[PDB]
Amino acid sequence: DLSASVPTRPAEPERKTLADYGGYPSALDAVKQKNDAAVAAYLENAGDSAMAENVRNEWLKSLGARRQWTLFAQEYAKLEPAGRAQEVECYADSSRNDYTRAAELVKNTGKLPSGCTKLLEQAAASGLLDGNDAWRRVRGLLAGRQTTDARNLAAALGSPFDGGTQGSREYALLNVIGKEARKSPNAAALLSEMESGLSLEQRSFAWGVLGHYQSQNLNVPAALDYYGKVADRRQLTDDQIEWYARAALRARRWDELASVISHMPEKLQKSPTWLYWLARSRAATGNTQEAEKLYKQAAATGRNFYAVLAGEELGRKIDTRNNVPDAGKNSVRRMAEDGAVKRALVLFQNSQSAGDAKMRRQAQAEWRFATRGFDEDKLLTAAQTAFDHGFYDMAVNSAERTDRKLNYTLRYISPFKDTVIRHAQNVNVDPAWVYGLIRQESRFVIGAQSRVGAQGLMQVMDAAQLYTADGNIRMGTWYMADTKRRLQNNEVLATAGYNAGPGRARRWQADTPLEGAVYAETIPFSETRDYVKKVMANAAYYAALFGAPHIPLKQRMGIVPAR
Repeated sequence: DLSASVPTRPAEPERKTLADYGGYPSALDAVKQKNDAAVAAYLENAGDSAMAENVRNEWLKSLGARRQWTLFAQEYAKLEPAGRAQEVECYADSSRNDYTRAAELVKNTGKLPSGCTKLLEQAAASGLLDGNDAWRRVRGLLAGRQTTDARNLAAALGSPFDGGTQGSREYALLNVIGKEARKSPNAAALLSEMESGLSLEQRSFAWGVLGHYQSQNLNVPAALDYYGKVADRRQLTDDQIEWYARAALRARRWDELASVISHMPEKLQKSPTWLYWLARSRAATGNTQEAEKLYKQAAATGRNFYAVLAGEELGRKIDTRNNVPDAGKNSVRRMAEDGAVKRALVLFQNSQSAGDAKMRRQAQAEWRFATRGFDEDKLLTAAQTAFDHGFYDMAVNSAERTDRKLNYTLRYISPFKDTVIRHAQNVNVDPAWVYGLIRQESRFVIGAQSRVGAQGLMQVMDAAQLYTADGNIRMGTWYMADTKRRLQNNEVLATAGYNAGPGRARRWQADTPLEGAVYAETIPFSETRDYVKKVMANAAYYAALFGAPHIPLKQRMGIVPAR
C-alpha cells in the first residue's frame, strides 16, 4: 500500500517563482563577475529553492577560491547539508583544517574540482595522506595529462618533480606513460630497460598504462601481455583495472578475470558489472554455489542491465506487475500544493508556454530539490504528479529512485504510443526497442536538445519535420532501421551505431563472434558502452509491459557476428 502523506512546505505565488527565475541567470553571472553585492541581494529574499541553492553553491566555490572565508562561513551555514556541492564541501573542510575526506578523495586518480584538489595538497603537506594512495594519484594525474596537479601534489608530498628523489623519477616515467608515448611500439621495450631503477609501484602502474591503451584499442593479446606484467594490481587506476578485466572477458579467460576482479577496490567489486561477470566466471569454472550467490547479489542491485542478466541465470524472468497500488488522486493533487513541488510545476508550466529551454532545466533542478530525501511513497506520489502535468522525465526519474516499491508503468512510461508503434512497424523494428532508446535518449522530452546538436525525442519528404514529435520519431526509427541494416541486421551493433556511428560499431567487432553482453561491456567509448546497456535493458522492460512474446535479455543481446 501507499501512504497519502505529502509534504506541506510554504508555497509562494507563481509571480514570485517567475520573478525570482527572472534574476536567476544574472545572479549566476554576478557570481562569475565576483559581484558579491549582486549575489547577496538575489539571495537575501529568495525562496528556499534549487535556484537559491545553486546560486549559493556556485558563489561558495568562488568565495572559497578567493579565500573570502568570513563570507564563506556565513553562506556555507545557510546550505542544506544534502545540497552542498562536493567542491564546496572540500573548501569548508579545508578551512576547518579537517582532512577526513582526504582518505577517500585521494583514491581518485583523475581531475578533481579545484577546492577538492587543494584539500588533498594541504593534507599531503600535513603528512596526512597514505603514501601509496598519494603517489598513485600523482601517477594517474601524470598519465591523464593533469601535469600541473601532479606537480603540485608531488611538491606537497615533499618530493617535487625536480628534487632528485621520487618526484623527479615519477615525472621521468612520462617517456613511457605519457598520453602519446604510451602508444609507441617501443613503449614496452623502453620500460623493460629502466625497470631495474623502478620501484615495484612504478613498474606496476607503467605496465597498466600500456595494457590499458592496448585494451581500449581492442588489441586483446597485446593488452593481456602487458597487464600480465603488473605485479601489484592495486596500483592500477580504476579504469586500468576495469580494462584489464575487459580484456580477460573478451578473451574468455575466466580464471584471470576472477583474479583481476578480486584485486579491484571493494566499491568496484560490488558494482552490478563485476558482480555479474565474477558470477559468470565462477559458473564457467564449475563453482556453481559461489556463482548463484553472486547472481543473487547482482540481481538485488535494482532494475539495471546486469541485475536482469543475473536474474535470468537464476531462472527469474522480468515481471512488470506493480507491487504497489496507484498513487491516490487526492495525494497527487496535494503533492502539487507543496511549495517546493509547486515551484517546480510552475517553472515547468511556464517554460512550455514560453518555449524557454533554460527555464525547463531549472524546473528539473527544482524537482530534484523538491523531492530530495522523499521516502518511496512520496517518490511514487510525486512521480504520478509529474506524469499528470506532462513532466515526463521527472515522472521517470522519481519513480526509478525507489528500491523496494516498484511502479513499472511510471518507471517505463509510454506516451505517444500510437505514433511510435506506427512508425516502428512501418520500418519493421521492435517498438519495445524504440521506446527503450527514447527513454535513454531524451527521457521522453519532446523539445530535448543535446550539446552535440542532437534533436528531439530520438536525438537525431521535407527535412524540417525533425523538430515535430511525428517527424522526429519518423526519422529516428528510419535511422534505427537503416543503421541496423548496415550492421549485419544486429540490434546490439545498431544500438551502438545509432550513438557512435556505424563505422565505430563495426570497428569494435572482433574477428570471431562475440556474445552480445561481451561486445557491449568492451565498447571503448564509456558513453556508448553505458548507452547500449541501458537501451537494451529498457527494451526488455518495455517488451514485458507491451505483452510481447517473452524474450530473455540474454537472447535479446544474442550474438554479435565476426567482421
